[PDB]
Amino acid sequence: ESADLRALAKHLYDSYIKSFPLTKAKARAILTGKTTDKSPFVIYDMNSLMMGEDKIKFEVAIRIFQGCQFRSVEAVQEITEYAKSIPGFVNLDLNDQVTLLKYGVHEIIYTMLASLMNKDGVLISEGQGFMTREFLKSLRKPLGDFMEPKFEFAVKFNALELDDSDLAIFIAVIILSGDRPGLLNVKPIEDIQDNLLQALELQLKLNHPESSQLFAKLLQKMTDLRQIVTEHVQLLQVIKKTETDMSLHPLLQEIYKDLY
Amino acid sequence: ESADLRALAKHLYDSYIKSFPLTKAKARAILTGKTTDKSPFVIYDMNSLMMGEDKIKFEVAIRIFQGCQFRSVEAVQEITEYAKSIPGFVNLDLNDQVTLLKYGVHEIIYTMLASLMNKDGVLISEGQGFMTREFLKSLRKPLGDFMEPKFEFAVKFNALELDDSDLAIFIAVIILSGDRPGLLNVKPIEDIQDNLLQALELQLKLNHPESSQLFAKLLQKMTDLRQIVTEHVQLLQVIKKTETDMSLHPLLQEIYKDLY
Ligand SMILES: O=C(O)[C@H](Cc1ccccc1)Oc1ccc(-c2ccccc2)cc1
Ligand SMILES: O=C(O)[C@H](Cc1ccccc1)Oc1ccc(-c2ccccc2)cc1
Repeated sequence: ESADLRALAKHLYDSYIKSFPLTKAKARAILTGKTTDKSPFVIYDMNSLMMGEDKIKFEVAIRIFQGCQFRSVEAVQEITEYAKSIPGFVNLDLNDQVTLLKYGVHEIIYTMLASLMNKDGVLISEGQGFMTREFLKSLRKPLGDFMEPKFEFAVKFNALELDDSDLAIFIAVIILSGDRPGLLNVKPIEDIQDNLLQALELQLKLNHPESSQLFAKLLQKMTDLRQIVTEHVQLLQVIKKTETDMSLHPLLQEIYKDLY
Repeated sequence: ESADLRALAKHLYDSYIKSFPLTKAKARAILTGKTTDKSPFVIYDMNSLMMGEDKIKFEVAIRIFQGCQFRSVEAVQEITEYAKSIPGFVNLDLNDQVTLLKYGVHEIIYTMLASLMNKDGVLISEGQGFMTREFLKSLRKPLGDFMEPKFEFAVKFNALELDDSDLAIFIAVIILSGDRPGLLNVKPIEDIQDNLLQALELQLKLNHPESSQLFAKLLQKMTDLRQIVTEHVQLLQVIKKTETDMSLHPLLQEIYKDLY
């Protein structure tokens, strides 16, 4: 039933657009900067970082880690809004909604971060700035280990050349994964996901004449994301046990884990 | 040894001032607004909230809860910086530093929030605005329950009339509490705290001729703070189990608890 699968595709796209201010279209407009309006400021050394403070909405590694922490609090609200717009979702068991969002959230953060990334760096500060990969690599040891797996993921992911209409569906599919630990009622989740998968396959055929095997490749990427989440959690766990400077400890995370 | 206890008092005061941008002196200057420069905008109904968006750095209840979430990520860094400045602290076992900060942090957030509060409301947005207690009480049910215990604590706490020099020591004493669960080496912590307690008693005698029993009253307040943290955690735990709107779930907290 393809009228329905198309209507669902559009519905997903319109909520994505409402929920997520910084889209792939916006990010690529800057990176393909014909639109010189927002030609981004390039932070490529300590010098240009220092100059860039007087023209962006801002130990450099600590700043960056806290930047990630702040971004997570914002991203959760965006993702939660979008999740609620997925037909069927708010009708699920309250505990399953929680479970699905809990595991979906970081997988989606990295999916969307890739929109801002290429092999040379990442857009920062609502696209105002471009921070160089080699600049990041030159910083304090833990920073680099954190970013490089994400870059590597993003280079392979971006070579699939998805647009925002593609991403809306992919992201919904991720949320509606019926194999999350602790799920109570798996069949209704699988039902919604099966229908989302068909909507995704059809969308990819329509939007991509320049490639085949895009659907399969994309489903492999949902597995890769689970690995990236896991490596990330584990780097943080090494820091928690071994880092001697308390300002480099996550810590808010250690508090919510143990006290809350 | 009172030259030392005074030098320590000053050392603590200077780091407090470096670590914490918004002080009690600043907050009281606004609330005793002879300095009309920053006479705060009063959000006292929905109408004045709506007008106040066009003159402050900003469902209203969700905005407020996320505001608290953002503030926590900022506060942890301030508090960690200050903790490191307390003589003896960075020489403790790494695990004990972690433990002390983990339990100290929320107790200090509420201690300092009181600086912004009176029985009629709370300073918001770096003191730019004053949000009314009765306005908060009129909002969505969970909001009110969250704030009222903090107001009640803050009214009794503020009636002790401490200044920033007093607070610096009190806060250090809190961090250096030797009864936190999981501490490895308790005696060195107790040693530093005993000396901080003397510095605190002497400070209070010198700074407060208009009251006696201030030291005792203040130590009772360290126990009260533990209750406020506990009630807070428990309200969040009720929301996690019973709230049907996912946008009203903490959730970042649920993710760090279960996945990290
Ligand atoms: O785990 C998370 O929620 C975020 C996820 C994220 C990763 C990259 C961009 C945006 C978000 O990653 C973090 C990385 C480092 C830290 C952190 C913060 C302070 C001190 C040390 C590490 C916190 C979160
Ligand atoms: O627990 C915390 O870290 C903060 C503590 C805090 C409380 C008042 C002012 C500043 C900080 O309190 C929160 C209160 C509500 C929420 C929250 C966020 C989103 C959805 C529901 C609740 C998060 C934190």
